[PDB]
Amino acid sequence: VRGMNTSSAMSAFERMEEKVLMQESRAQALGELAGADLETQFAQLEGGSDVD
Amino acid sequence: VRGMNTSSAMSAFERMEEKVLMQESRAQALGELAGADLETQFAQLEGGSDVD
Repeated sequence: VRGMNTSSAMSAFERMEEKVLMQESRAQALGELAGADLETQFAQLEGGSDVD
Repeated sequence: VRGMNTSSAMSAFERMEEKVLMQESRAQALGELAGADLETQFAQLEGGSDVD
């Protein structure tokens, strides 16, 4: 309850959150870097021209 | 009766009281440290809100 050194629930939460946060943030951040390209924003305008 | 060095009753009482006092006090004291958290006192208010 007080959280001795290897209290299985608390220790597991720590180890999972290390993976969980790093992976998810990497994917969002690298996804925004891959999506940063100006020509891709031009592809949204192109999709507008194409549908019209 | 006068309590010679290893008088079995008196010597046993000493050895038991060493365990008995230490263990029980540890459990009460560590239990008060585990119960010290303010959010647990908020859980009493939460139980009041929940029942009402």
